[PDB]
Amino acid sequence: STECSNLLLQYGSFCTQLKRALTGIAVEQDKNTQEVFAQVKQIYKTPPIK
Amino acid sequence: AARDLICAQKFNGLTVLPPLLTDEMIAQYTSALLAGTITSGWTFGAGAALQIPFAMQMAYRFNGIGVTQNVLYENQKLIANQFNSAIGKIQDSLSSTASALGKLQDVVNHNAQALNTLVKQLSSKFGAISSVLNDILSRLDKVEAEVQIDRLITGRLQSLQTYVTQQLIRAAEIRASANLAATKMSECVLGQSKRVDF
Amino acid sequence: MSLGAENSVAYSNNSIAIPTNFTISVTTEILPVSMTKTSVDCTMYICGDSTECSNLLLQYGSFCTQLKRALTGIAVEQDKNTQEVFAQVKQIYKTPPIKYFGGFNFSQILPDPSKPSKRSFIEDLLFNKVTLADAGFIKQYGDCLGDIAARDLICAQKFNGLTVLPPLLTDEMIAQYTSALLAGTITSGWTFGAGAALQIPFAMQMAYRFNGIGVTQNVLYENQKLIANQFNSAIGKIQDSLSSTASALGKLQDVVNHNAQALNTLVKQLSSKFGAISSVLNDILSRLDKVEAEVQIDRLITGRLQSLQTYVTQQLIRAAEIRASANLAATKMSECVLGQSKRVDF
Amino acid sequence: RTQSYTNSFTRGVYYPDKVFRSSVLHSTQDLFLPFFSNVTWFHAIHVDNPALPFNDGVYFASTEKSNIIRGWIFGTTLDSKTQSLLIVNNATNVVIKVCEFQFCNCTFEYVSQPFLMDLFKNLREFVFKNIDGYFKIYSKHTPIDLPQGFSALEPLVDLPIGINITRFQTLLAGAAAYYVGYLQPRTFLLKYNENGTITDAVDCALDPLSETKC
Amino acid sequence: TLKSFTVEKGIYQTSNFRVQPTESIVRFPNITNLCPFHEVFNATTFASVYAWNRKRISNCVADYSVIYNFAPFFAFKCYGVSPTKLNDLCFTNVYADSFVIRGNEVSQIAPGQTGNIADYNYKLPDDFTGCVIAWNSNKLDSKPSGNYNYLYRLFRKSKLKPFERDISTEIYQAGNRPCNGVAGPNCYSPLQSYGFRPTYGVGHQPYRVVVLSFELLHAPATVCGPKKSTNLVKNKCVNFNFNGLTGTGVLTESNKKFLPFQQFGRDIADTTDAVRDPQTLEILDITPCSFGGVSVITPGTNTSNQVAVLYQGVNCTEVPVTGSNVFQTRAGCLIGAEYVNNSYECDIPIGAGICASYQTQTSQSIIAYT
Ligand SMILES: *[C@@H]1O[C@H](CO)[C@@H](O[C@@H]2O[C@H](CO)[C@@H](O)[C@H](O)[C@H]2NC(C)=O)[C@H](O)[C@H]1NC(C)=O
Ligand SMILES: *[C@@H]1O[C@H](CO)[C@@H](O[C@@H]2O[C@H](CO)[C@@H](O)[C@H](O)[C@H]2NC(C)=O)[C@H](O)[C@H]1NC(C)=O
Ligand SMILES: *[C@@H]1O[C@H](CO)[C@@H](O)[C@H](O)[C@H]1NC(C)=O
Ligand SMILES: *[C@@H]1O[C@H](CO)[C@@H](O)[C@H](O)[C@H]1NC(C)=O
Ligand SMILES: *[C@@H]1O[C@H](CO)[C@@H](O)[C@H](O)[C@H]1NC(C)=O
Ligand SMILES: *[C@@H]1O[C@H](CO)[C@@H](O)[C@H](O)[C@H]1NC(C)=O
Ligand SMILES: *[C@@H]1O[C@H](CO)[C@@H](O)[C@H](O)[C@H]1NC(C)=O
Ligand SMILES: *[C@@H]1O[C@H](CO)[C@@H](O)[C@H](O)[C@H]1NC(C)=O
Ligand SMILES: *[C@@H]1O[C@H](CO)[C@@H](O)[C@H](O)[C@H]1NC(C)=O
Repeated sequence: STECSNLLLQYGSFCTQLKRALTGIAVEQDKNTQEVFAQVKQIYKTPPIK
Repeated sequence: AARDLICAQKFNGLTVLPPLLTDEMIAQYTSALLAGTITSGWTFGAGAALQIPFAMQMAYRFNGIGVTQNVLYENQKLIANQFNSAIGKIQDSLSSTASALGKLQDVVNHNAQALNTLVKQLSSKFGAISSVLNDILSRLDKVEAEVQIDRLITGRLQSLQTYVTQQLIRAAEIRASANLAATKMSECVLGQSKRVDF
Repeated sequence: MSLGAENSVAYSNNSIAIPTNFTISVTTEILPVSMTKTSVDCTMYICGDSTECSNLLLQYGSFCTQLKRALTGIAVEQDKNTQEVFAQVKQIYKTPPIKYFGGFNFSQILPDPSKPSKRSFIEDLLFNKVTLADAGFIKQYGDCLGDIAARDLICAQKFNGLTVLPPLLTDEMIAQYTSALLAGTITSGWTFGAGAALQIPFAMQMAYRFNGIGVTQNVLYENQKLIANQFNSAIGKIQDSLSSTASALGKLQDVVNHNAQALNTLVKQLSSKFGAISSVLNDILSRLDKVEAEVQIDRLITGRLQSLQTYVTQQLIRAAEIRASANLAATKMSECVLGQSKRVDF
Repeated sequence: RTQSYTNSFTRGVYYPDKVFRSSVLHSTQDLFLPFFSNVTWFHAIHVDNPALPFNDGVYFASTEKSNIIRGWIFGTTLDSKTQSLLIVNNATNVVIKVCEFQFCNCTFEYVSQPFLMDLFKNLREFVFKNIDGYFKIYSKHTPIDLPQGFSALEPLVDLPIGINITRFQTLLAGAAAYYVGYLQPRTFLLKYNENGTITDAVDCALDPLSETKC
Repeated sequence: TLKSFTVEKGIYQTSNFRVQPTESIVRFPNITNLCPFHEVFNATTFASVYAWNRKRISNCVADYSVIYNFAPFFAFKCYGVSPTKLNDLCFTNVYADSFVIRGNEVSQIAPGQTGNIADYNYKLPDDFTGCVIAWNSNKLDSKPSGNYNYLYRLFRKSKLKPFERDISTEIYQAGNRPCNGVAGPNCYSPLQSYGFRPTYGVGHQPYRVVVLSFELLHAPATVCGPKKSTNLVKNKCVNFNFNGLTGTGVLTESNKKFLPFQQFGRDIADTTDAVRDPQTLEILDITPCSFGGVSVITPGTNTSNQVAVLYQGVNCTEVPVTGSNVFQTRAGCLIGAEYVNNSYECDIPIGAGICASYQTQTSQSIIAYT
């Protein structure tokens, strides 16, 4: 809606803060997965003899 | 014929981004950790991997916990059978009871219900005459519809800010749990732990 | 993305690998401890010396005492975080003038009396690497009151009731704590973390460390020069890495940038109209009668109160994260500087 | 006629208001000439149809060192029926008229300094905009085709004329060569220096890099 | 500030000190002419709504309290401003539009309206910042035989833009058959006259409408009010009224680079930084008066009532006028606690390595130390 978009632009700048917070959250979860699982430098493999 | 909630939240601007690491890469990471642990011991967490037979590795573990290594070499078959029976019991307990993964299921349920109530907040009037903008544009002139649009904008902005604050608190809790999991992986998979009940 | 290099360990039930040589390496760990302490006045921010806005703000409620209490608690929490991390030693120890610690150099980390602030070379590089903004009361109400051809953001946030409080401990006291901890660690070992400091030669202390990690002490006494040279080369590589690359301190730089951008957003939220006819209270009070200006002033009061509450909530969440990081740093100082740690990858 | 085409580069920047700003990155939404647009090059030779549509703002430029351009005529139609603007310059003073008497009962008259202050190449730039009944005239004199660089245009001349303008032509005293640019509502990112003038600008709807910059 | 009668030991931020203004100045341009609203309202006849007049008012002093004597209306209909506050502020250009419409059509002279007058005859912008004055005129605009001199348009191909005219008289062609002047069954003249009789009801009577448009802007002001000026004072916390804007601050001479067309400056928070004096063309910075924060260092109320007061961030040559001993600290100016050369444990924290305590000297007093 054009009128709602104009009034929301006239309102303030909360939405850039919300988008920045959500982007920081998503980058934080990617960092969490990387720092939990990627702890080994090389991919080892088991021998065929078990 | 029966629309799901996923299309209802996708049509309102609420999307879900995929993770950077797929499940195959996480499986490869866990397979590499398992191979290094069952082949080298704790030596792959300090420098390069140093090969050792598994009987000598378990003798190292028994010497770590305070038991002399002759106990293992005289009771190797019993300990191997007890470990195999323990893995079979883990298999049976995971096949029978599905309530062990309640933390992960609660994480999924919390995110789903947060998105569901964020969608359901769009059906509220917040003091205006209607909950839809098109009827406000069509029924009224510019001056009254500006007031009703301002009321709906204030209500939806408050709902979005409440959702963002709750997501921030939940993300802080998840980050603390991830730090605990990383510490457990560093101290218990890559080595032997002397801490009680860790 | 590639997860890593492919490897396959040659496993057999009668084959073992045992190292014949070692390598002494020095790494670096950077942890945030404290953050900027801010003080916010409601009457300067929301109203700015307007009597009608002040009367409607008093008529509104008592949210501002809650915001003031929250910001005060955050500031005292920052001071407590710094005191918990650094003040862990009872007495300010001192190194002897003779600096022969068994062949180890230790000159880049010990302080020098040439600088007025008793900081070492590595501490000087770390302090020069961070472009610190809003360090406290550095403006001191003199530069903002004067005439500047290009106004900065500091005076803009200063004139709107947004101030920054100085930390309780100066950098000289933090450097004195670090020098005392280093002096106790070199001259005593782990004995100064339990009771009184007991002196021991550094070669015998390093032999105690090797006995702690599971290596017999005859390895050190027959390879002391190689270990000293490896430590000196590692310290030189640390110096070169901290001189060349400028992206290592991106946690502290991110803390500074986050505080600066939060204050800048709080300043820039004052220009919004929030549905009113203007964003200036004086134009509203001049252009309208009592009732209409009361309506527009109430709308601007509600918008500015929402912005201030959003800022306070984000500051509370960031203060909780900084407190968790400070607790981790204090645990690392207690367990790894004051003793030898058996925890893997800690 | 000799119609040709030329890139616009970054020659369509003017001051959006009369408020002094220094060291401030400002975002404005107004009728602007887009960056790297298409201007029309005309070569008027008299021993040709000079009627051009207005379309919400006109950017005018000319590289002639000599004072051979006298002024412009505007209006919807030029059959001596509606009000048509007229600028007459004779290197001594400027003359502005509103009445329908064309080039050889007038409401508004304006006499001020001539628009040709300078007598190098002496590039002249003009922006004509008709918003809310005001004929905004922006001009800038640049001693240097269209070069690469920035030159902001100042609102030195304003007209409270309040008429309808659809067509426009020029006046000659032929080897004329002028460029015509068209304005579209765009969003810019103007940069003010320490002296308070506009030195750089970014068109937010050109490429995704400038959208990221905005 | 604690809502209690007993205060424990510590430091408390109580209030904020401010320097009050001393004088009040008003700066208005050197204009002595009088605006002719008399020629606008006191007129013999008006114009039609399709050919509405527009009178430019400029370079005069406007008194809006004399409007009520010229015409017998009820009240102003002002958008953006108030009718009683039109003398304490001033604009750049003021217009006046006169037309005669019907009583049902008065509501279409509002911003954002859609109808017959507000589409095809006279359209107001949605950002209107003026006043609409309308009154009944049934004795000068009505005849028993008929006043047919007032015309309005019913047919138009499109809608009018705000603040524009169309006085063309061409035959409207609604049908698909071209006529080019033949008033047949498909072509009609879009110009009809009101049949004004004195024997109507109150809704169909003629109404005279005068619309005032205001142009508050950063242009130099030409239409202002009856308020006298004041001599300019610098380097003093005063109250200023530069061309209708009210504020409190200290005005100093500038070394800025204002262009001849620019008359105001602004801040990132959209407040005024520099203002141009309307009488003499000079630029003055607006710097706010001295302020800060006040913190109170006290021991327990059961212990003593001695109080040391800290002014946060200022030096001691900037204090306006507590205690007697004055000490300089990097956190601010501390008044009421003497500085000792000893060093003890921190009792009450102050900042930058400075603490305060209540200790003896030989006679109890508050001391400050590193
Ligand atoms: C300990 O390290 C410092 C720093 O590298 C050494 O000081 C350097 O000494 C060389 C030769 O004397 C000079 O060329 C450098 O300019 C010195 N650098 C600095 C920063 O002073 C010092 O020599 C080392 N200690 C010992 C005993 O060799
Ligand atoms: C163990 O490694 C060290 C280096 O990490 C070796 O020391 C080097 O030996 C070579 C050959 O004699 C010299 O050229 C280098 O200058 C030595 N480097 C240092 C830092 O002293 C050492 O020889 C190795 N030991 C064994 C038994 O291989
Ligand atoms: C302008 O448009 C013409 C075609 O109408 C084209 O040939 C010419 O290259 C364009 N000018 C540019 C892109 O500078
Ligand atoms: C003068 O101009 C008006 C319109 O501005 C027009 O109606 C009138 O006919 C003109 N007078 C003459 C004599 O042409
Ligand atoms: C100008 O005249 C045209 C007809 O030539 C008309 O369509 C338009 O509405 C008028 N007004 C403008 C462009 O404001
Ligand atoms: C601003 O103007 C002064 C005055 O000549 C000049 O010295 C300075 O270089 C200008 N600033 C810039 C950024 O060009
Ligand atoms: C303009 O105002 C100044 C103020 O002192 C006055 O001296 C001057 O005479 C005025 N100019 C005119 C033309 O009245
Ligand atoms: C308006 O003013 C005139 C003076 O020009 C006066 O003669 C007349 O009576 C007044 N009233 C009306 C209704 O015209
Ligand atoms: C305070 O004023 C004194 C006297 O002018 C001055 O020397 C000093 O630099 C100022 N600032 C501080 C922080 O003391």
